[PDB]
Amino acid sequence: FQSMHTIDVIDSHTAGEPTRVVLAGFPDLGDGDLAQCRERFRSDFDHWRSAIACEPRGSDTMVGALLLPPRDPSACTGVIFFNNVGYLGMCGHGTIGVVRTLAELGRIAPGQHRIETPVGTVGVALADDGTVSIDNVESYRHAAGVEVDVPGHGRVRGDVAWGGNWFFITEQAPCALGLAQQRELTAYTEAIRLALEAAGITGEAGGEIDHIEISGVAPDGSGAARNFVLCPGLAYDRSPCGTGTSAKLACLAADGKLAEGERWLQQGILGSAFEGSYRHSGRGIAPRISGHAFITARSQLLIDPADPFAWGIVA
Amino acid sequence: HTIDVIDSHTAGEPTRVVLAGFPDLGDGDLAQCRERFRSDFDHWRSAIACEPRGSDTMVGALLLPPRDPSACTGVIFFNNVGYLGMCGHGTIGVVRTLAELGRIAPGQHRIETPVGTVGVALADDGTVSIDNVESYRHAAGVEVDVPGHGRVRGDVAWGGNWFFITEQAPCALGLAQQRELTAYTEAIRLALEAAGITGEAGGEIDHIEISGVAPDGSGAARNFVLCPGLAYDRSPCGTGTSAKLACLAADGKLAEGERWLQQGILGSAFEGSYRHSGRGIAPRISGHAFITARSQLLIDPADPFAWGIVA
Ligand SMILES: [Cl-]
Repeated sequence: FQSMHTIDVIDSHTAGEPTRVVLAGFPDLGDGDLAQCRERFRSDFDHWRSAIACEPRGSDTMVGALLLPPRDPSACTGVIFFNNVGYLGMCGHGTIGVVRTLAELGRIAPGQHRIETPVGTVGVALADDGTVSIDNVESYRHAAGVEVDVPGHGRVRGDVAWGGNWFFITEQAPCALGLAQQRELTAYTEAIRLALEAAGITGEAGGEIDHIEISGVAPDGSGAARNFVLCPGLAYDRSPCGTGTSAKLACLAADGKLAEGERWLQQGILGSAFEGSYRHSGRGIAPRISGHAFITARSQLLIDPADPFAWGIVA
Repeated sequence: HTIDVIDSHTAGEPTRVVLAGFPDLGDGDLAQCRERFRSDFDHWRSAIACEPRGSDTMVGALLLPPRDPSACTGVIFFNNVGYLGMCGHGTIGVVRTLAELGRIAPGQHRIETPVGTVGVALADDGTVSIDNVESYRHAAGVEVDVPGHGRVRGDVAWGGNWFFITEQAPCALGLAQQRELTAYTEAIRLALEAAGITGEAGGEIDHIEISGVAPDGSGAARNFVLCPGLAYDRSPCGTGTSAKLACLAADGKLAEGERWLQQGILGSAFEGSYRHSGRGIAPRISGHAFITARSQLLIDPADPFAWGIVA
């Protein structure tokens, strides 16, 4: 491989959900702020996003994390997150991945740090055992006990809540919450999403409810909390979902079922788990989400100019 | 644990070739080695081919010394559910990987699998040709009622896997239509099962092929293939293209030696041809692979998914 563009990346996952941290070989995006860099990326280097995050090198679940020098001097790195369709702002699981990646590279040590994104700087903490805690945006419940009739299923009740995204959170599912049921769970949650849209059920100020969360239990009779989360691309979250867990904490807090400072353990569909807690803040809560990430590969992505899909498979 | 791998794709369908770091499987025949991999080292299959490192589309290709001294390598192919025998797109990937590593040069070569040695040829321009197993049509004009689409007619054919092959498509054959095409072909599969329609000896028909045309008005042949785990093949599908050649042959639509150009859902293409063989045909399939990454897989003992995510 001498004929090929090389991109150095470290892959990890955060409770099952993958992050690809880009270390070297990426074109320079200029000396503007991170949002200016994100727009330069979008306008002039979009083929690089697809090369890294779309098939065949990436997938529908992959988030890329491009490291850049921080412009906020209180931050240990800047980052731009992206995926197989476009560019993100903040990304919880990806931030946990970035933190653990930097730690494994020897670039940061345990303690408090900050991560700068195009839409602001996120506070994080790295524990001696590698646990990463992140501060989620303020979360709250917009409506409780909303009912929608779901074709092929029946009446479904849930809460509408903001965790940094809009969620409909229901306790009802037509099967066990396990990986073996993902296709059925995906179809069911997609039907809920469509039914909500058709019924005109939205978040505040007409916000589209584009995340669906089933808040149930692990199917081992333990009664442990487990969720399933359908993300906007019709892909399920392999992790317990930071924003979705934060939205759940907001509902627990509003119902008086979880106290300030009290720990909440949330499994996701794979049985991996996040820890959540909150402090009361305004009309809602300030959530703190803790999770683990593990490095899965160190790679040189190789881009062969003769490859018809050199820059990724794109419809 | 560190595992050295080279990732490639063949017409869009990925292969992960394992070069170093994999446990020794012992000195028996390759089929014994595969059985030892299955019984004693199955966590390594999932670590390499399941999420988070792998995917529903990923085939792993473990290189090991051949027992056939005329072969340039032995290989065991596997995926996120189990073990394979032969693998067309994977073999194209292995050949191009060996070539890019400088271990073989253009010309004829042989690749030993647990179920036989496969003859291959690497052209100067990088095209790899492989011999597919004998292929034949089992049943012509099989038909199922598919909710929402009425009656769907097709052939049941063997290309190394069982295929139902229909010319009936519900929409254009493009990547933008993959969800719709997946739903349609899944419904076909379920209807065949419900009806008790099988291949020879009750063989489950677990691959569904739409044989149609490109949506760009070119008239070019293009397919969509649903694989057993309900993922579509990103490539034109070697065994599925071979099964198509067998039907063309049986209907006298393709002559021995005549080239057949087959696009898959992404518009990438394989070339097929055949010569007659017993009740069927001996197909030859050609395509291209490109290297996409060189990687060290890293397995952290503390990682709950160290050895992959498994149902
Ligand atoms: Cl409002």
